[PDB]
Amino acid sequence: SSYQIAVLAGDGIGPEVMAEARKVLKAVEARFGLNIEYTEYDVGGIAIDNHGCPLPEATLKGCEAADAILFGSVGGPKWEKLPPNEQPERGALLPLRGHFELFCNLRPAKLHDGLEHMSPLRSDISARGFDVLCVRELTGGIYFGKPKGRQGEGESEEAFDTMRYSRREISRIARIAFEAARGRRKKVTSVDKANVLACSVLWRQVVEEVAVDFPDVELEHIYIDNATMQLLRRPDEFDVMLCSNLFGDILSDEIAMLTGSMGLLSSASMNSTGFGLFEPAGGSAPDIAGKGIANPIAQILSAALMLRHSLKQEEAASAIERAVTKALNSGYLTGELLSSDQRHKAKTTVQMGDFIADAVKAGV
Amino acid sequence: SSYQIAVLAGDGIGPEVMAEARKVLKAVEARFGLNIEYTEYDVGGIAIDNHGCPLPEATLKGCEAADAILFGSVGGPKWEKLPPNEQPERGALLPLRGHFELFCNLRPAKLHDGLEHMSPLRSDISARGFDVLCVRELTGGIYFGKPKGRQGEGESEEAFDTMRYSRREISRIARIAFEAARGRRKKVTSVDKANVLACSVLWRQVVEEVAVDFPDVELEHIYIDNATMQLLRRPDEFDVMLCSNLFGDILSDEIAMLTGSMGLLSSASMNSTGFGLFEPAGGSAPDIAGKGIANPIAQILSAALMLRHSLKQEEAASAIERAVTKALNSGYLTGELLSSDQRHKAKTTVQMGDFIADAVKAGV
Ligand SMILES: CC(C)[C@H](C(=O)O)[C@@H](O)C(=O)O
Ligand SMILES: CC(C)[C@H](C(=O)O)[C@@H](O)C(=O)O
Ligand SMILES: [Ca+2]
Ligand SMILES: [Ca+2]
Ligand SMILES: [Cl-]
Ligand SMILES: [Cl-]
Repeated sequence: SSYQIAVLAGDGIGPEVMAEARKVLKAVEARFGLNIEYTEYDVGGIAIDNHGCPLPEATLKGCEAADAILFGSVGGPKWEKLPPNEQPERGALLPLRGHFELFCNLRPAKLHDGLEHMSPLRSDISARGFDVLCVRELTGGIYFGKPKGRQGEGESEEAFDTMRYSRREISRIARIAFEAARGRRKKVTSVDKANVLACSVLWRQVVEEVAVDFPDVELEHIYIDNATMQLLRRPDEFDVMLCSNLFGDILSDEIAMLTGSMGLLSSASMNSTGFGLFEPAGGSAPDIAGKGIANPIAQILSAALMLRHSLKQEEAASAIERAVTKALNSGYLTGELLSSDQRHKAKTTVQMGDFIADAVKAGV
Repeated sequence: SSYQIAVLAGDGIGPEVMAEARKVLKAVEARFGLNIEYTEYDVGGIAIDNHGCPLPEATLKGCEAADAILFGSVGGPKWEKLPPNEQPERGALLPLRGHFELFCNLRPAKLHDGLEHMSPLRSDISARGFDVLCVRELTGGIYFGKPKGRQGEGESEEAFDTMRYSRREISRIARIAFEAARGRRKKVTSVDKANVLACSVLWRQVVEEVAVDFPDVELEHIYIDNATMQLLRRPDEFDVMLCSNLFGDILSDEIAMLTGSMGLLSSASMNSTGFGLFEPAGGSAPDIAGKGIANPIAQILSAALMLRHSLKQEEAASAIERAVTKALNSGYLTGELLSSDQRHKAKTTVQMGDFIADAVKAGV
């Protein structure tokens, strides 16, 4: 029946790429007969300007009344001299994850055929391609562990954060990783620092416990310092990477940057009900905002992840994905995906959204 | 007068590259009139085989009686199924750092002229070159913070580690970073996660306090997830990177792997007295051990760092560095530094050590 989406476009290019995601969604709604209602709420920088804080009470409550959050990007110059701890990005994202128990972050990243040369990797390495799904635990570990704070003064003033994980928190993120590997290349690489951290000793232990239910999936463990090196040499050997909160933050962004094409990358953060927050992997790109230059594909693929994971509409989600593939192989590329001698073939944000939506309309 | 070095060659290629470092040191001792006595002690894997643990009491005591530790590499297949927490590398390295208060880790990494093509970076990026010094805080933060451990059972069993930093611990590592920038390109990039961690809020605060004493050095702050991406796009823009224990672990290894030439990279871990532990950046490479293939240059440059930082012998240290430069630009390269169509020009470990030592002898 009727789905309700909270739309939180945020700052920078958020609103302009959101417009294209909505246009594509409208074509999907028509093609598949879905009834989806959308309400927009302020978040991030615009919420600080309009309401005094990055996550107003009204926005939080509109997310509670929704089936999913279609989220843009938050932050920029204007607020980047507030304390790092009252800044819009951490002030929007961390309480949304904590409040809705969005323990699971999925970040699919691949080198697209024909775009290998944009990876900052050496040509013989990018030619091999890669397709790496990062599964990051999002509501535990050092981000929300207590005690957190500071005590004392002067030279002996100290600050502390506590990384904490229970077996239950580890096993539920690990099962997601194994379940995902099962449908891909059947390998989970679990990433920890078990030679140093008590949380990582438990992590590796519990991942090995969960593994018994997946005898068809290969499991390997790697230290985070070694994983950050190995992704530079053989990223084609990884399938699913399984990580705790802080190691996942670092590793998923390293992998994204390895694609050289962040404008194509989206992100799902979900709870066990399948309520989630769907966002592009990259930032608010405030210098390009309002110019029709931003690549909307990341925000469009966010909507496809939303349709799949929160709304259980697998066909709708894959239609959008294929409309994106069709754009990428039919010469519909924005300026950041072109070598600068070809930068004159660039499509605008609106041209991309129009093409993608017409492709869904035409039955792609 | 007479210096005393504890030699802890460890496992794998440790002993064979150590032999070359000692040969080079002998030439430096003759050229500069230094009296250096060396005693060897077991550490790591060989210590587990010979003494039941990775850091025997006799080894610890021989390090206490020395002016510096010239350290090889620990670990390998044979011990890699003990608990990650009784393994040789963490079992040797963490108690040595804690016992001697080796708070400062320096890892100099550069792309050497002529070896750019070995970097896993895209050719236009490696052509630009880079020279990045990582300064990592080594005895604080989450590695040695308490409470650390676990409690409970079953699903609610939990583990915890505590990241802790005081202003005094931050200011002494930061002054090292600023002092080092002052002699290089005069920029410190401090790396934290101040949007999430109480330790990082204090970190960034205190680094800004220390900065007042260095008005000639530029200071910028970057989040660790952003630093791991940016090193892939503009590593030539960084000079000194300043990091806490866990972020430094990750970032220094990412930078090392970016050079594509780990066999050239060394590491200094020092206390405030200038006692230190000097080691190659890479591992024990157990599959190549005993074959004369390993590149000894990392271990030779460890000895130069030892001469400079612990023994206050700047001239001796720079003679070794220049002997290494001469090798690299005179066709003296080991097999891993050659493109495989040139792998027939490879020098052995002994040929490299002989060349480098003769270069010091000849007055390089
Ligand atoms: C804004 C910050 C708290 C956040 C994180 O650390 O999770 C961001 O880096 C991300 O990856 O979503
Ligand atoms: C062995 C391990 C504890 C160690 C570290 O985390 O410091 C190693 O990764 C290093 O960089 O020296
Ligand atoms: Ca991040
Ligand atoms: Ca390391
Ligand atoms: Cl964590
Ligand atoms: Cl730390």
